[PDB]
Formats: sequence, C-alpha cells, structure tokens
Amino acid sequence: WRVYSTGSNVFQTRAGCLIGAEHVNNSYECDIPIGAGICASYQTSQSIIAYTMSLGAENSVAYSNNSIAIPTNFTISVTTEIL
Amino acid sequence: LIANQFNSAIGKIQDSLSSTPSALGKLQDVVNQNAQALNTLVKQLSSNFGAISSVLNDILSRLDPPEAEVQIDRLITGRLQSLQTYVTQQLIRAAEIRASANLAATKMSECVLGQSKRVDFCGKGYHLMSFPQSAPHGVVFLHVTYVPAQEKNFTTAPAICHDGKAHFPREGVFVSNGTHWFVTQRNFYEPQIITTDNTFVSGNCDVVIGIVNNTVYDPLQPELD
Amino acid sequence: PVSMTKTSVDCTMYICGDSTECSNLLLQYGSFCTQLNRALTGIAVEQDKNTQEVFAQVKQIYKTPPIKDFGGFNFSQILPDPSKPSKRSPIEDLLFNKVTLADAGFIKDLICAQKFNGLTVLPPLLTDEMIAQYTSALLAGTITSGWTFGAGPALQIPFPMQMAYRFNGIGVTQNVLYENQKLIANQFNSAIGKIQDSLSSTPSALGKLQDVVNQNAQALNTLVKQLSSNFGAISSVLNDILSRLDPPEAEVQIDRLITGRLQSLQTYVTQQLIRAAEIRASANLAATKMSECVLGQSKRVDFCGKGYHLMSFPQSAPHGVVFLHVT
Ligand SMILES: *[C@@H]1O[C@H](CO)[C@@H](O[C@@H]2O[C@H](CO)[C@@H](O)[C@H](O)[C@H]2NC(C)=O)[C@H](O)[C@H]1NC(C)=O
Ligand SMILES: *[C@@H]1O[C@H](CO)[C@@H](O[C@@H]2O[C@H](CO)[C@@H](O)[C@H](O)[C@H]2NC(C)=O)[C@H](O)[C@H]1NC(C)=O
Ligand SMILES: *[C@@H]1O[C@H](CO)[C@@H](O[C@@H]2O[C@H](CO)[C@@H](O)[C@H](O)[C@H]2NC(C)=O)[C@H](O)[C@H]1NC(C)=O
Ligand SMILES: *[C@@H]1O[C@H](CO)[C@@H](O)[C@H](O)[C@H]1NC(C)=O
Ligand SMILES: *[C@@H]1O[C@H](CO)[C@@H](O)[C@H](O)[C@H]1NC(C)=O
Repeated sequence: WRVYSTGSNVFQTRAGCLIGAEHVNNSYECDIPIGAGICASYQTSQSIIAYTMSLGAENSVAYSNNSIAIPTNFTISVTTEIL
Repeated sequence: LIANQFNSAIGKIQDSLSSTPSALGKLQDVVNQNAQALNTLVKQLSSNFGAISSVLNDILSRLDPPEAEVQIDRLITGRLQSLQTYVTQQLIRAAEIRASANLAATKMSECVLGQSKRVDFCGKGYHLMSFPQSAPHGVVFLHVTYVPAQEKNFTTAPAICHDGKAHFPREGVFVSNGTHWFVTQRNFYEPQIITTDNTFVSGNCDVVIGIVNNTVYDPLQPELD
Repeated sequence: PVSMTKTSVDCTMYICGDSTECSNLLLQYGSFCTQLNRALTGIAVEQDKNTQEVFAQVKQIYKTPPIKDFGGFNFSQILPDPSKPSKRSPIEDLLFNKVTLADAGFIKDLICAQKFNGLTVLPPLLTDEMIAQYTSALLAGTITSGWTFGAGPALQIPFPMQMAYRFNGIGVTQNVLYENQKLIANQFNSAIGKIQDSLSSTPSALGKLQDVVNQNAQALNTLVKQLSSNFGAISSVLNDILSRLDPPEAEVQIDRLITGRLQSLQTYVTQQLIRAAEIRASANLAATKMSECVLGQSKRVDFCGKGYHLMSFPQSAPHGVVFLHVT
C-alpha cells in the first residue's frame, strides 16, 4: 500500500518513522503510547497528532524557615478499588 | 456537615459507576483472556500438521491401518503439543490471580476489619473506613478517607522562652496570627491560648536556635491573686 | 529491579527465514506464531505498566526553592545538578556509570547479529530524562512538605520542625532534636558522604540489577545459537536444502528443521513469562516501599531499613530504583 506514503507530514522519533500524523509543540497527557516519551491522540477538522507527553502541572511550594501552612476545612472522599 | 458530604460522595460513586462504561476493565480483561485461550484451542483442531486431513474419521474411512497409523501419529503429536501449551499458560495465569487474591485478602483484613496507617494502602488521604461489595469474580472496595483542603499560612517557632526556660508543645505547634501566639493541632486550625497545661519545660533558652520571646499564661496565678 | 528489556521476536524471519516454501510448510501448524507474538507483546506492555506504577505516584512537579537554608542539613548529593546535560544528582551519575548496560536498542556488533534474525528491542515509554524528573519531584515534595504532599495539597513546613515531628513519631520527645541540631546535621552529612564513597569504591554493589541484564542477554544468546543445529537434517542452512534437493524430498528435511526451531521458540517464551512474573513481584514490592517509606513514615520493623525509620529518598538506576533509608 502506497496511498499513505505520500505524507508531507513525516516525523522522526527515536522509535522510528511516523507517517500520517502531524507533530505539535504542545504537551498533553498520554492517550496512545508510542515510545521514547512520544504519545499520540486524535484531536483538532479532526486529525491525528503526535506529541511529547507531559508529566504533570508544575508547582512550586513557598518554602521558608519560619512558615507553616495549616488546613482549616476538610473533605470526605470515597474512592473505589477493583480486584 | 460530615453526614452531608458522606451521603453526597456515595451518590457520586453511584452515578460514576452508572455512567462510565470502562470502569471494570480489570475484571473484564480476565474473562476475555480465558475465553480467548479456549477459542485458540478449539481452532487448533482444524490444522493438518502435515497429515492428509484434519478430520480423523476421514483418515479412518479411507486408509488401511499400516499408514493410517503414520498419519494419526502426526495428528496426535500436534494436538498434544497444543494441550501442553494451553496448560502451561493456564498455570501462569492462575499464579497471577492467586497473587491478586492474596492482596485482596490483605486489604479485607486490614482496611475493613480495622483502620490502617499505611500510606496509600487503603485509598488516597488519611484512611477512615472501607466497605466491600461483591462483583462477578471479584471484589470492589469503597474507601472512605479524609482529605484536608483550605490552608492558610502562619509564622511559627520551635519554642517559647518565658523565664529563662524553653517551653515546647505537648501536642501541636506554635503559630501566629501576626501579632499573638497560639497552640494548634497539626491537621486542623483551632487556636488556643498557650497555657502551662499544654506545654512542657525543657532546659533554658540559650540552646535552641530560632526561639521567640513570649509569655505563657499560668492558670493558677489569677486564681490566687 | 523494576523492569527488564522489552524484546520482540518475529517467527517467520526466525523459523523460515526468507523462504516461501518454508512459509507454506509453516502454515500447516495452525496459529503458534500468533500465540507467541501475543505472549511477548503482553510482556512488553507489562514492563511499561511496572515503571508507571512505581515512579508516577504524584501528579504535580514540585521544585525546590533556590535558597538552601535547611537548618544545617545539606542535600547536595541527592538534589539534581544544573551543570550537567541530563539534570541528575551525582549519586544517580555513579549509578548510571556502574552498570555495564547492553542491548541499547535505539535507531541505527553482536546486537546487529541478533537483529538480522528477526530479534528486535523496543524502546521504553518513559525515557531516562523523565524518570529523573519524577525523582526530583519526589525529593522536592519530601524536603519541602513532609508527608502531606502524598495525602492532599502540599503544605510547607520548616525542615528541622519536620525532623522533630519524625522523632516524635518514634517515641523520642522532640526537645532531643532542638538541643542537638548541629550534631544531627553533621552525622547526616557525613553518612551521605560515606554512602557516596562506599558506592564509588565497591564494584559488586549493584549485582541485583546486573544479574537481571545478564540473564536476558544469555537467553537471547542461546536462542541465536539454536539456529546452528542440524536437528537431524542434512544442513542447518535452509537455502542449501532449497538449492540442492527437489521439493518432494526437501519437504521432509525442512519439516524437521521447523519442528526443532519451533520448540526452541516455545522454550524461550516460557522462560520469559516466568522471569516477567518475578520482575512484576519485585516491582509491586518497590511500589509498596515507595508509597510507605517515602511518602510517609513506617512503623513496620525492618521494612524501611534496619533500625527506627525516619525518612527515605529515592534515586533512579538503569532499570531499577535505589532507596536511601535514613534511620
Ligand atoms: C467547610 O467546607 C464546607 C464544604 O466543604 C462548607 O460548607 C458549605 O458552606 C456554604 C456556605 O457558604 C454552603 O452554601 C454549602 O451548602 C456548604 N456545603 C455543604 C456540603 O454543606 C463550610 O461552610 C466550610 N466551613 C468553613 C468554616 O470554611
Ligand atoms: C491576633 O489574634 C487576636 C485574637 O484575640 C486578634 O485580636 C482580637 O481582635 C479583635 C478585633 O478584630 C478584638 O475585638 C479582640 O479583643 C482581639 N483580641 C485580643 C486578645 O486583644 C487579632 O486580630 C489577631 N491579629 C491579627 C493581625 O489578625
Ligand atoms: C554540601 O556538601 C557539599 C559536599 O560535596 C559541599 O560542597 C563542597 O564544599 C567544599 C567547601 O569549599 C568544597 O571544597 C568542595 O569542592 C565542594 N564539593 C562539591 C562537590 O561541590 C557544599 O559546600 C555543602 N553545602 C553548603 C551549603 O555548604
Ligand atoms: C503565606 O502567608 C503570608 C502571610 O503571612 C504571605 O505573605 C505569603 O504571600 C503567603 N504565601 C502563599 C504562597 O500564599
Ligand atoms: C530564617 O532565615 C533568616 C534569614 O533571612 C534568619 O534571619 C532567621 O533567623 C531564620 N530563622 C530561623 C528560625 O532560623
């Protein structure tokens, strides 16, 4: 089959050669694992995109040598677990 | 407040299981794999293995014994190899399921019949209790946990120098509104006046670094004077 | 150990390497090769599941502040170093240089000789640069928030006050720490430096990792060597049997070669399944230690090092994890 190899959106990953998926500059959470930190998903007029997966949101804790944070309110949370 | 939060959370569990269809995949996959194995085994009956036909009675109804033996031996070799493959993979899968059942027994003994202090063993947060429910070939735990969330900042100090003595909290921590000093337990903000009954004395106040100067109210002195 | 090397084997290039007649003889055996590819693909997925289960405990990436007044404690041998191309701690650098890794498997030796007979190595899903980012997030959360970042929102606290809480956990009254802060700081720094030197000197330290790598390579090695056996045929080269004999007599030889090579593949796949079960048990133990020793304080005896446990720090290693238990 050769009707995909025309391409014009070829991409080179450390796992190999990806044809038929456009590369973005964003970073999302992983949907379909490809490898070497590259995942791919189906999003926007809809297409298949390949990106570098994002570990999570960046956070910075305001550390200091005389400062503490204490809660004031609480939440009762019920989660499930299937075995 | 806690009654309303608990009832509401159980209702959200109800709706989340009622709507999301891919929740029980850990059970479902198990069933799928078993059926898949049996399926492959059945269609191994249709392979020739090098014989004239995959139907045994067609070898019997056509050939005389001194070569029907030769073809039947080939068929027997192939089918016996298929059975040994199936039995080995069933043994390994049974080992995995036994490990999962031992983990489920441990969670039943520790999360349900008692209260656990292992972190992230019985859900996320500080564990309060658990309830089991049955599922087809499996178990489902509902872990009820405590998660604290609305925080403020305060400025602390490890000790209080009062009269050349260092006072330490019996339980809690010293905090500041900005102007005064209070004693607070470590997971819920409720300030109290620093008395003698919730602090203990240990040594003088020239050794601890970062000690702040304050006063400690004694409950006996306004009783006498 | 946490994971092993993801390996894929193609039957038809292994058994009937580049032949049409051998493929037609192999189709009479049914669906062995679909079964083998399913088993090896299951192992290859489970490896990434192991690594994701161990390291991805939190879903925010904390960062340590640039100021480093931790009351006298000095975490410089475990915190990441910005003056390197890969942002790693120097203990992680020693751990990367100790293991003589083989079968790297990126895009391009003995690895090529394995590669030309249908044996491939897949790359892992998480690189070595993101596992270091999870490790740095775990240390930043531990030294700036205590245990509370694994149970809700991260709440900052001064470090010697956290360490006083940790003495109060094991039955020692907290005035012991505040009257001996300099002594504990010096003992902690000296112990970390001795860990550095002892790991830098002893060469047989990481055998638990190394053995895993060795065993996998050994299995692949003997699989390749099974291509050189006759199994009762006139040659071990399929093209010679094809280039000499007529089809109705060469079919008998080729069937014998197919039987032997298929038995070799089934032996290799069975032993890989059992080793994958062993590594998964070890990865579940590593996940339990990460949840209970690092994200909290344990009271189980000898679970998190020998003595009364105070706290722990994780570091990455090639296909594994290294805990430092402070006790
Ligand atoms: C603690 O949090 C709870 C919710 O988690 C607060 O309860 C809500 O209070 C508002 C008042 O503005 C009501 O409108 C809501 O109906 C309440 N929710 C529930 C579930 O009852 C509570 O007020 C908070 N308390 C403090 C002191 O902050
Ligand atoms: C420090 O905490 C005290 C708690 O008493 C706060 O002082 C009170 O302020 C109210 C007015 O808002 C007065 O009516 C009370 O008499 C005060 N208490 C005392 C003992 O004098 C004070 O607001 C807090 N500091 C800050 C900056 O909020
Ligand atoms: C934390 O410990 C490190 C140990 O590596 C200290 O770094 C050393 O500091 C001495 C003092 O001048 C130097 O002679 C060494 O060359 C340093 N070694 C390295 C590898 O940098 C570091 O100073 C300590 N932290 C603080 C804040 O003092
Ligand atoms: C913490 O509270 C102090 C007030 O004491 C404030 O100055 C500071 O900005 C707060 N930090 C954060 C991160 O909220
Ligand atoms: C915290 O650090 C500051 C440095 O600006 C110092 O002045 C202060 O004494 C320190 N506090 C404690 C409790 O060590």
